[PDB]
Amino acid sequence: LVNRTTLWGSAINDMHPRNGADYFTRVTLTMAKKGGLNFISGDTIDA
Amino acid sequence: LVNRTTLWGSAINDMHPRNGADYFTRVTLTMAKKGGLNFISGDTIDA
Repeated sequence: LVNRTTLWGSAINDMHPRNGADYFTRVTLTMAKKGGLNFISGDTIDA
Repeated sequence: LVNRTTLWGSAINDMHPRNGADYFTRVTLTMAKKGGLNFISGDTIDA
């Protein structure tokens, strides 16, 4: 007295073998500078 | 059973003997002013 259902399939999700990761760059933004404004708090920074 | 093809020629590529060096100049840009903007980093250049 048990009913069961299954799903199965094959697919490819990976970067290109030749020169793949070169297409991406990661950019991080710092937010600390003299005489600046942060919209998070709306306050001056060391000025 | 060897194949070989060659290219040969002559030309002139040189700077003029009469005061040639006077026609060119080099300008070096610097980023050291006080109270300026750094466009590479996006912050005030050392306060």
